[PDB]
Amino acid sequence: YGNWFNGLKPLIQNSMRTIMKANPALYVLRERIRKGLQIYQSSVQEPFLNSSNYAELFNNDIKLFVDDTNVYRVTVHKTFEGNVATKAINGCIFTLNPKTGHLFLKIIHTSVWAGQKRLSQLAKWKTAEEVSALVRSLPKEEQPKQIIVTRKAMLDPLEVHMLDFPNIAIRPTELRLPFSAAMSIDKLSDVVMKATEPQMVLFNIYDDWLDRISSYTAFSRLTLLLRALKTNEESAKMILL
Amino acid sequence: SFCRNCGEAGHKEKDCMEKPRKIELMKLELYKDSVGS
Amino acid sequence: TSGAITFVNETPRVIEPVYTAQWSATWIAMRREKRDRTHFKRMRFPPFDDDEPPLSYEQHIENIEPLDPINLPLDSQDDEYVKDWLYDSRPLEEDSKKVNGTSYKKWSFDLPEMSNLYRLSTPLRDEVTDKNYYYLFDKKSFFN
Amino acid sequence: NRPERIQEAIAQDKTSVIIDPSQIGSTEGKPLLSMKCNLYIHEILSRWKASLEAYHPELFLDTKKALFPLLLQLRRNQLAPDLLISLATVLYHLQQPKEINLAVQSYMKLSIGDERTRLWITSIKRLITFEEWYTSNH
Ligand SMILES: [Zn+2]
Repeated sequence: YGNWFNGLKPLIQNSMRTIMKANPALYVLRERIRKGLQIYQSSVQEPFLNSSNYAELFNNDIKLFVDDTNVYRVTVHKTFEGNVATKAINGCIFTLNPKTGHLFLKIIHTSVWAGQKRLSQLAKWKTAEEVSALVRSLPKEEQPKQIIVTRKAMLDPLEVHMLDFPNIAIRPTELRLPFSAAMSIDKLSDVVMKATEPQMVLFNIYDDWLDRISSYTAFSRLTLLLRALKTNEESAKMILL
Repeated sequence: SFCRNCGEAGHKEKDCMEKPRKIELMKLELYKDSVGS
Repeated sequence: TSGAITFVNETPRVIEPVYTAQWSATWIAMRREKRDRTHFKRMRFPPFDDDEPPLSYEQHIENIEPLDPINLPLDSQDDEYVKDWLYDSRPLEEDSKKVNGTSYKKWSFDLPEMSNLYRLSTPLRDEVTDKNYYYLFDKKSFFN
Repeated sequence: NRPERIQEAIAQDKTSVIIDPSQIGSTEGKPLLSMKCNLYIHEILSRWKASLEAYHPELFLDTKKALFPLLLQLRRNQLAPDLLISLATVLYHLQQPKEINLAVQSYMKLSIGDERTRLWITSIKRLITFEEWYTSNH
């Protein structure tokens, strides 16, 4: 209630709608009220991804991977007083369709953090906000039936942001897939490094291999390369190049 | 019945508030289909 | 003289037909104000914060001129016998023939004054002159 | 009189879709960009009609319905500048063979940075995917 000028009232409407839907402190309140009241909501829990069932990734249900590991990043230096300290650097969200090789790479710029406290929480919530906006940009036939998150800490923030989409399961995995090593890919590293503002850059990470090999084979190749890059980056690059 | 103190109807003397006193739809549709959204 | 306690050492004596007329004027004024005032802003309670001491009267309060009280506007003609004095703290307390003296214990009015006070008292005065009204609704029937 | 006006309108519509970078960058290009984008989207939808049973036929009808208000808003030059310029650069990328990847990246600029707006925007994404499917098949 109060004195509106032109354009303010629609903005505050949209602002309050999203804030009430998905603010993290109001989520803590709701979860505590649920725990104190001992109320639980029924659902059909989708199974985990593992090495016994991951062949299912390449059937006709559209799927997307999500990795948050590179959303918050830092570099380290030693201060004048003898202490050691961090400084934030540009980051990203890795979102990959494993059948087609389409990578959606949302760049998370250093201006997003605004010097705030408790940034490692804010990163997980920002990740869910960008993933759910990305899903909303796609038409119904191209929206996935399942989304797989590499780190379980994403499951609550993403489920909250995805309540708009009742048909879409969010899945955990037993495989510690190496997708954090995407920032060891030279071109992606450069693209994230040079950015002066938030933007999303789109690629195919399978580089037309699908003309001569299957999606299963292409995923195996991608995971093998990224595993080596995570294992020993210098040696892996020095094999590839 | 009216309030004799002020002349207004309804309320009594004791209940008075005054003090006591002594069609471009068709153009764009015809490229494709029938009218009607 | 130690400052331990202060008693108010006086009795609020009032003249009953005057007190009834004063409160009736107050009643009419408050009714009119509730009607006319578009938004009546009520006070908040407690009026002062728990951690703030009570105000020094001489520093903060004594120098401020008070605001207007609730006084109903009386007619210069049709209230002439009471307009000069109705809102005093002790009405007629200096008028040696209307009141016994400044001890304020006995009063004696004329017919024009008593008529004016009766006329002002219309909200808060009784108007049941008929003694048969209280048939089986009186003290002794309640006792029975 | 209205059918005759329709006749001269379709007579103008057949004469081309190729967009120019300088006209994207120009305020005076508002009518030209609007009309050219309208015609190019009509050409995409026509080639979907030519290939209807091969590629998601149940969705083409709803796509035509959803793209109705965009095409009307273009036809009356009523798009806001940011929407028109972002759509024009999306369609500019879409006209080249190799630049399909950048068209969908520019669609992200369009769509991310009401209900009717959301419908026609996601329908533009549908057009992009039809273009990708066809060009990969041809
Ligand atoms: Zn009245």
